[PDB]
Amino acid sequence: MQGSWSVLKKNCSNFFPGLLAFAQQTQEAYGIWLRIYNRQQKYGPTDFVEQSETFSPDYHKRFHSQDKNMWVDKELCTEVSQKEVARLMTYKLDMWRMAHCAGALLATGGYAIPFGLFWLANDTWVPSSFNLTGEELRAWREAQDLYRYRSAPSYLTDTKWHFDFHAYPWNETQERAWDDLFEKNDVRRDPKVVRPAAEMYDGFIKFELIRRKSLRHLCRSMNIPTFPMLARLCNGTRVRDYWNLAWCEDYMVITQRLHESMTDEELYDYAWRRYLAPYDKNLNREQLMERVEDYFEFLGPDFVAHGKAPNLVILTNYVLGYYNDPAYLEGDISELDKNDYDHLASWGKDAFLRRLEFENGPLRDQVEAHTQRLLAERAAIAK
Amino acid sequence: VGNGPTFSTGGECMNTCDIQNAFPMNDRGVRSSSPFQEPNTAIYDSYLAWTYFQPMDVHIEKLPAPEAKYYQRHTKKPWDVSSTELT
Amino acid sequence: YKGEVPPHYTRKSSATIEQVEKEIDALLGGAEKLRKTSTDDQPMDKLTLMERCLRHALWSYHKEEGRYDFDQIGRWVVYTPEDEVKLAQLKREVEAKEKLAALRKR
Amino acid sequence: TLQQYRRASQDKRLDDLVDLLERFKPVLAREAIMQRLTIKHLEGQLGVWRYMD
Amino acid sequence: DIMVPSFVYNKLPVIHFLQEKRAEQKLRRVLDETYTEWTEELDQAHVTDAITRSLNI
Ligand SMILES: CCCCCCCCCCCCCCCCCC(=O)OC[C@H](COP(=O)([O-])OCC(O)COP(=O)([O-])OC[C@@H](COC(=O)CCCCCCCCCCCCCCCCC)OC(=O)CCCCCCCCCCCCCCCCC)OC(=O)CCCCCCCCCCCCCCCCC
Ligand SMILES: CCCCCCCCCCCCCCCCCC(=O)OC[C@H](COP(=O)([O-])OCC(O)COP(=O)([O-])OC[C@@H](COC(=O)CCCCCCCCCCCCCCCCC)OC(=O)CCCCCCCCCCCCCCCCC)OC(=O)CCCCCCCCCCCCCCCCC
Ligand SMILES: CCCCCCCCCCCCCCCCCC(=O)OC[C@H](COP(=O)([O-])OCC(O)COP(=O)([O-])OC[C@@H](COC(=O)CCCCCCCCCCCCCCCCC)OC(=O)CCCCCCCCCCCCCCCCC)OC(=O)CCCCCCCCCCCCCCCCC
Ligand SMILES: CCCCCCCCCCCCCCCCCC(=O)OC[C@H](COP(=O)([O-])OCC(O)COP(=O)([O-])OC[C@@H](COC(=O)CCCCCCCCCCCCCCCCC)OC(=O)CCCCCCCCCCCCCCCCC)OC(=O)CCCCCCCCCCCCCCCCC
Ligand SMILES: CCCCCCCCCCCCCCCCCC(=O)OC[C@H](COP(=O)([O-])OCC(O)COP(=O)([O-])OC[C@@H](COC(=O)CCCCCCCCCCCCCCCCC)OC(=O)CCCCCCCCCCCCCCCCC)OC(=O)CCCCCCCCCCCCCCCCC
Ligand SMILES: CCCCCCCCCCCCO[C@@H]1O[C@H](CO)[C@@H](O[C@H]2O[C@H](CO)[C@@H](O)[C@H](O)[C@H]2O)[C@H](O)[C@H]1O
Repeated sequence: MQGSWSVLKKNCSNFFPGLLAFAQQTQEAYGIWLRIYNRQQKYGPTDFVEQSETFSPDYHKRFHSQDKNMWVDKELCTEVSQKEVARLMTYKLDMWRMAHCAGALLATGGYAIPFGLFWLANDTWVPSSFNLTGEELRAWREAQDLYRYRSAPSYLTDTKWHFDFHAYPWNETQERAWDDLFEKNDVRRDPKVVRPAAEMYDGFIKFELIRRKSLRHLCRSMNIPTFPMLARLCNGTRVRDYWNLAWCEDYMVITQRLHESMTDEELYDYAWRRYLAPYDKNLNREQLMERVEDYFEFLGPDFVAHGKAPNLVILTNYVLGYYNDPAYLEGDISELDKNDYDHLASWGKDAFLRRLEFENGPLRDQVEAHTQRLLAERAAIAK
Repeated sequence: VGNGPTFSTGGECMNTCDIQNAFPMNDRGVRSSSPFQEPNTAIYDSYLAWTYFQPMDVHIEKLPAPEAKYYQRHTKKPWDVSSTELT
Repeated sequence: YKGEVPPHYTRKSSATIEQVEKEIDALLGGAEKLRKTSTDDQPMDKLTLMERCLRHALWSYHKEEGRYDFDQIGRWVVYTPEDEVKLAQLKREVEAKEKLAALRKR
Repeated sequence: TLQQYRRASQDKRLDDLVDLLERFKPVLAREAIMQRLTIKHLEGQLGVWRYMD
Repeated sequence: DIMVPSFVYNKLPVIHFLQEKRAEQKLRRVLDETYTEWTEELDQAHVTDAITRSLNI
């Protein structure tokens, strides 16, 4: 979304109340994260707690492993509720953006003020706490959705093009899954048909081998600040933490069937944090429930059985596919009755163009026959 | 017929290019220079062979205009600039 | 034998079978000039496939309802020998019950 | 009694037929658009920008 | 202005062909899933026989 003066005034008015709310949310989220971190350190697997090293097979560069460095706390409901987890995730996003802004301020001293003016004129990178009314929150969510629309198609195209240009599926079912994974949001994708693509891409690229450009695109699509990007293992850590929290919350909800009892607005927010339900679509409860159930089905029974989600790359592609709107087409069909090269009419046809029209026009067969007969006669005369 | 250009070919002979299958083949066996169907496509042999399509007056059964609902997609975004506007 | 009345299903749309048939006829009428016939063993066209699917669904619905118009059912629904066999059974049952009525009325 | 039995299935079939019709209509629209584009292409009055649009 | 446009132009035909094939594949899958359902209903002869048993014939 482009900056505007109205948004600038809105953010300037709510700057200090927003900061105070952010501080209170910081205290609450620190408490929640302390609880979660203590639980992870106490009951976490040895590999997860010790941060086992996984290196790529080509350049031996360490990155988080989905199986080892990600753990789902099935018994987190006892200590932390689902709402607390959602609050922590939202605060993590807001704190990331605020931390980037504060780092810029510290780095550049008082010279960041005009850049702060540019920042406050757009709701893309302002914390949610800066909105003190429903309309402001709606505009902020619209800005976030616009950023997601801007970023997701590039990530999807990167993934699809790289795979399709460097490899092909093994069997027909994998082919169907791959083809149907990247369909536009206007159509509904069956998670059962699409799931095998997760295994296929695990065969091609796991989350531990994700490239830095693809990571940047994914972070853009997840409203995570990317400047300075730095090493791929920082934003990668951010993504891992966010999706680990999301998976914990999803396991809690699935086990306790909280989504059915969840209210309309809370359900919509839950879907939004999963990148499933844009606000501009004005979805109803039926559609939200359908998409949430599809997400759970895509996770698969193995998620509940062992806490192992499918490949994170393919999962991100699947969820972000809902932001891949059909390519826009505006204008009546009658516009196709016009002509594009009228300005060339005055030029006419030169000798070469006239020759080409004569040879390849309706009289082409006659000219070809005459030319071939003449050439044959000349060749016979020569011999 | 007019003197306007057509879909660009880059001086490539579509009967031997690496993406030849993407160009439909007509009855005469000459692959089209464009994704469309061309009846009078030809090949010329200079130092290198090149495919050429000569526009001509041809009538095609025109399906009646559909409704705007079934082909218009109002997904335009502020950053989006059409190819015509870019041109 | 059947069991019990199945749970109610709500039309997510609303249109009569007559309206649907009229819409199908209108849709297929605009492409008549473009539509081209071909040999049975030759590959089919988009128009032919759309017509076959639409007519198959329509006539299956009609036969389920009770409009036993065999002339069109044998065309737009018969694709397997099993279809022909079950149609023959249905055609004998229907035309036998009709005849028996006249005998039992007279 | 049979009607009460063959009612929900008939409704689902009717809805599926309507959905199939709505799914086929865009295909015909695209075919018409391609026909018009081809018509303009054969006349040498089609720019690449128009085709992409 | 020059390079990216030229490569997009080069891309267009292959993408168009692949998308046409994909649409034809979707239509083919739609057609292949159509089967005429034949349901079996209790023969009325048994009903008539039961009626006779009720008649005590
Ligand atoms: C005055 C001197 C200045 C020097 C120059 C500085 C120049 C600017 C550089 C940037 C400096 C920092 C700016 C502030 C950032 C905010 C604080 C912070 O870390 O937020 C957390 C957050 C951590 O991010 P993450 O990805 O979630 O972390 C993953 C970890 O796994 C996270 O671990 P976890 O998953 O277990 O979760 C833990 C989490 C759990 O906690 C929570 O969830 C609760 C929330 C806690 C964080 C709250 C942050 C709030 C931020 C906003 C603050 C208000 C702003 C208001 C602005 C308006 C004011 C009017 O808590 C944390 O986040 C703790 C992180 C660890 C501490 C980091 C701080 C170390 C430095 C401070 C100590 C210095 C001691 C000096 C001693 C000197 C001795 C001689 O920070 C960021 O977002 C990262 C910074 C982003 C900008 C990077 C820019 C490049 C930096 C390059 C630096 C290179 C070295 C320096 C030389 C530079 C030369 C070029
Ligand atoms: C009070 C407040 C609260 C407290 C403070 C709180 C903290 C605040 C600070 C933190 C805020 C963070 C968030 C900021 C967000 C906004 C960022 C931004 O700028 O957005 C674009 C922003 C508009 O944002 P937007 O409309 O919302 O669109 C956002 C979209 O989402 C579009 O998004 P996008 O992603 O597409 O845009 C991104 C775009 C952002 O960039 C831009 O958009 C470009 C902006 C400038 C464009 C200028 C165009 C016009 C040029 C005019 C030229 C002069 C004309 C003639 C003038 C004649 C005058 C008489 O690209 C980048 O991000 C590229 C980053 C490049 C990084 C460069 C790093 C270099 C490192 C060097 C290498 C080091 C290697 C290591 C070496 C180690 C050695 C040991 O651009 C502008 O507003 C343009 C302003 C132009 C001003 C006028 C022209 C310049 C005037 C200069 C005056 C100089 C006076 C002194 C002269 C002295 C001479 C002696
Ligand atoms: C036709 C001609 C037209 C005119 C042409 C003009 C001539 C141009 C010719 C040359 C052009 C190419 C130059 C390339 C150089 C080499 C670049 C390179 O190697 O980069 C590698 C690498 C590439 O970056 P990346 O992280 O991979 O991603 C870059 C993408 O653009 C990230 O993209 P993204 O999409 O992933 O992220 C989008 C979005 C995502 O959103 C966010 O990330 C959230 C918001 C983040 C806000 C910023 C957070 C910063 C945190 C702290 C960073 C570390 C600080 C270190 C300590 C301070 C050192 C100064 O981020 C933003 O929107 C970034 C906003 C930045 C706005 C500022 C851009 C520069 C405009 C000009 C202002 C300065 C003018 C000075 C000269 C005039 C003075 C009168 O650079 C870095 O790692 C970044 C290091 C940045 C360090 C700080 C800057 C150091 C340079 C000196 C600063 C001097 C300040 C002076 C202040 C005023 C004094 C009076
Ligand atoms: C205006 C400010 C100007 C600032 C200038 C200073 C430079 C820029 C400042 C910083 C800028 C911000 C961005 C920095 C890069 C961030 C990279 C990143 O994202 O890392 C993430 C990464 C976090 O990811 P992680 O998953 O937690 O861990 C990484 C994994 O291990 C990764 O796993 P992996 O599988 O990748 O494991 C491999 C990993 C393993 O390494 C690590 O990751 C561990 C951490 C690094 C360890 C480095 C020390 C190693 C031992 C050194 C022993 C030296 C003994 C010498 C004895 C001499 C006795 C006479 O990497 C390596 O193996 C690399 C080893 C280093 C090789 C160095 C080769 C140098 C060749 C020199 C050639 C000749 C030079 C000229 C001639 C000189 C002589 C005449 O960050 C770190 O681990 C540490 C980051 C540290 C950042 C730099 C801090 C800067 C502090 C500056 C203080 C001084 C300021 C002076 C200012 C002056 C006035 C202006
Ligand atoms: C207007 C113009 C004004 C003047 C401008 C003057 C310009 C000077 C020109 C010369 C500069 C050369 C350096 C260019 C840096 C940019 C390179 C780049 O973007 O490449 C993209 C490159 C391409 O990646 P890709 O193709 O996307 O993916 C490939 C891999 O997948 C990627 O996977 P990955 O990320 O896992 O693997 C990479 C990562 C993997 O490794 C790790 O994760 C482990 C990290 C280990 C860190 C070890 C640090 C050790 C520090 C020891 C300090 C001890 C304390 C000493 C205290 C006392 C002394 C002070 O390792 C690193 O990249 C880190 C290497 C070590 C960094 C050392 C700190 C920066 C030094 C910069 C100065 C160098 C000399 C310059 C002069 C000579 C030039 C010929 O991506 C990266 O490398 C990403 C990280 C970039 C980090 C460097 C930039 C940080 C921001 C700079 C902040 C300071 C700004 C100062 C502004 C000054 C303005 C005047
Ligand atoms: C400038 C620096 C800024 C830093 C900002 C971040 C600070 C974070 C502080 C977190 C403190 C957590 O507090 C710490 O938790 C761990 C894990 O439960 C406890 O750890 C305890 O239980 C674990 C798990 O059974 C044992 O492996 C460990 O031996 C034992 O000490 C520590 O006893 C406690 O001190």
